[PDB]
Amino acid sequence: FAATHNPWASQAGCLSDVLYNTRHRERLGYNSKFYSPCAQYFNTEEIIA
Amino acid sequence: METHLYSDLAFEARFADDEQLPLHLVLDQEVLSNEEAETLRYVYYRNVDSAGRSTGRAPGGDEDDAPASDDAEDAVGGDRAFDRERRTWQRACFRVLPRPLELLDYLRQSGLTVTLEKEQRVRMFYAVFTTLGLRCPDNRLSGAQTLHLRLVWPDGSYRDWEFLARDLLREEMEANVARTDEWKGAGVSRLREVWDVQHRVRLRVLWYVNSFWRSRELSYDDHEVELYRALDAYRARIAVEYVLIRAVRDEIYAVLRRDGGALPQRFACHVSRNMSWRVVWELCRHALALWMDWADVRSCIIKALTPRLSRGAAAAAQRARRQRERSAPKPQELLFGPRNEPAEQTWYADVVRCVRAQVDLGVEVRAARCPRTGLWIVRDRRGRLRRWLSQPEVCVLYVTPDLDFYWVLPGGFAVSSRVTLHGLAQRALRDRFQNFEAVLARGMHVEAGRQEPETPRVSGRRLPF
Amino acid sequence: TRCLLESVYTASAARAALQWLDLGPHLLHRRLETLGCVKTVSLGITSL
Amino acid sequence: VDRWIRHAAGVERPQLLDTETISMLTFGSMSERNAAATVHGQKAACELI
Amino acid sequence: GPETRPGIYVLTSSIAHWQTLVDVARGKFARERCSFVNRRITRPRQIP
Amino acid sequence: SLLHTFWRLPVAVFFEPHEENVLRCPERVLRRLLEDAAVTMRGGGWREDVLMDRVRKRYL
Amino acid sequence: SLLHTFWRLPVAVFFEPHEENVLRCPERVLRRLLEDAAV
Repeated sequence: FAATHNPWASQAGCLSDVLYNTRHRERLGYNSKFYSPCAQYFNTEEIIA
Repeated sequence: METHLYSDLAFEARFADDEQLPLHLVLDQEVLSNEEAETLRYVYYRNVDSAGRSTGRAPGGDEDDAPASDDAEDAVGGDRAFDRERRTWQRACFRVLPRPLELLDYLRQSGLTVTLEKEQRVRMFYAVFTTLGLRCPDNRLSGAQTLHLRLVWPDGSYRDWEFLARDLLREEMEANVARTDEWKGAGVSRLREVWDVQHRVRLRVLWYVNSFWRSRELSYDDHEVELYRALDAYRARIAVEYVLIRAVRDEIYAVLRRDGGALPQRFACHVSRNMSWRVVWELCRHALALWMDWADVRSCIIKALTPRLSRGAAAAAQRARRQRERSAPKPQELLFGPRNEPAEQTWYADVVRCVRAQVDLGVEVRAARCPRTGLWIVRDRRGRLRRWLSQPEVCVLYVTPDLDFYWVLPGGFAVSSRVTLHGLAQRALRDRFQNFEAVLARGMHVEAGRQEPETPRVSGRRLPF
Repeated sequence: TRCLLESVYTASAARAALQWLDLGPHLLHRRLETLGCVKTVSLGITSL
Repeated sequence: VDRWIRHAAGVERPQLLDTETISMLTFGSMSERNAAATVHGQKAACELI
Repeated sequence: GPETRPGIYVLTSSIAHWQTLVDVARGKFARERCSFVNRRITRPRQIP
Repeated sequence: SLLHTFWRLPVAVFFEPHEENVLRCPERVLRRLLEDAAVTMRGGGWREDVLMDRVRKRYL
Repeated sequence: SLLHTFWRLPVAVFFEPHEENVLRCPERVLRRLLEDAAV
């Protein structure tokens, strides 16, 4: 019932939501064969879709 | 008759916070056309003081004594000048009776009573009724305070008339139940014509004897040095476009002096080896002198500068500079992001012809860059090609929305330069031809960017109902 | 039509092919070689 | 300073990825080779600030 | 001059013999060969 | 098969436009005929005195 | 007085009126226009 227990990894356009989110990892250049296990948590567009 | 009563009472109302007098006016066919008055949207006015050049700006001085200095992004002092010059223009009451009428007989058939010294005949075809306000700052009124007056049409086009205070009050200042029924009963004192400054427009002023302005005990004086300062203010407000034209002329002469005249080809028209060019050079000199003779505010560079002054040109200049200042594209944005994209230009032109001594001033031309070469090729606004670059008896000037420059002699050879407005201040360049944006009235939608229906068109042929 | 079908090939390898027609034209002749026509599909991740 | 960071962290340079391999890695491929021997198993972990 | 981006066509012609097809091709692509020789004159020491 | 007349194309040697095809100007004669016009059109005749002297003439 | 063109050898044209025409007054019309600009 707090606001956010990690304010550097939550907002739409923070460090991790441009680092691990694939919709903003696409504009940085990534090997698509790799598995980074934050991808299943930070795909917010996929989650809300 | 109707809007005179309302605006007279409303100027009785608002005298505490804005100190103007009710100056009722009528106009005729001697000023604006029947097609131009049938669809007339709304009238405007703002009076110029003797020492101050406006009312809406600061009372003592302004910031408008700085030149634009040929800037790129901020066109004329940014966009604060746009809202500033919009703030000083006031909207006035308005009505058009679009049918033939005799003014004395119309006011006699209506409720009022005319009491003239003599019943002359004013035969006019359509009467537009409006009231403007000459402002008394103190009780004293100045005989050099001039009153400007706009006529705004639905497309966005306007004409400009203005007139002093000597010709408004040349006689009527030297001759010194409800309110509506006594106003109807006593009524109008007399009628006289008033001229503009340049003696072009003859319109008529109506002096009502039941005006409350007669009960304010206004004082008046018309000095010579105040009239001379008004003469210099009007000198500047007329000399703005003409000093822009002289800046263009010595710009062309200096850029001919600079490289000597061995000028390249910038337009797509062929040439032949055999034809002499001494004749077309003498034609260039004669036609440039002819363009110096027939110079006018209705020209290419002024209409190229008219959409430059608004805020949309500032936003488009900022975004176009941000787009043209953009680095080499990276594959990361090419492969997943939104891709990027100025199809054909929108120029203006003056076409001057030496053999017939007829220049043609207001021309629109869509230019294009030819794909095979690096040359410019002009085209009409419909889509046909422009064949005046064939005629050896003509010349043509060009101007970009970037405000670049091309003076083109026959053969597609163009004297390239840039326009110079360093020598011009800000306030005349604003209040001469600031492009005005329409306000909401009858017939137009609420949100911008919509398809428009037909005009209201208060009509003289149909039954108006 | 180009801004019609540009908005329907939003993928990786399609825009990679468009970026792989970027180089010189004399070799752009040599890159393409016709494979023929196609009748049936299977509509998987790797359609056959 | 980039050669310093690559020397300090341990991982090497791209070894001059050409203009086609940039869009090839944007298409997605395998770059990290296997290690000498895996007694334990296939490694995986990640990171979040 | 600057750009080199091509055009793709499909020709459903009834002509069989190939030289009699390149005759019609040179008849109907005169702008393209004229642009080719314009590029050959305007940028020498290159290879189109 | 005699001397007949047909529609040949009108052959005319022309020049397609370029970026460095210059129209050279005679300096020492035509610029020195432009010199006196440039120095005589600076002083006076600004086209800012005619309508202003008319609106001052109606006043005085 | 005469100009300097790049392509030294002149070109035959299709003479499209769809393009711009090329300064097609002969020497008689040039001399006549010289007299008209004179008088």
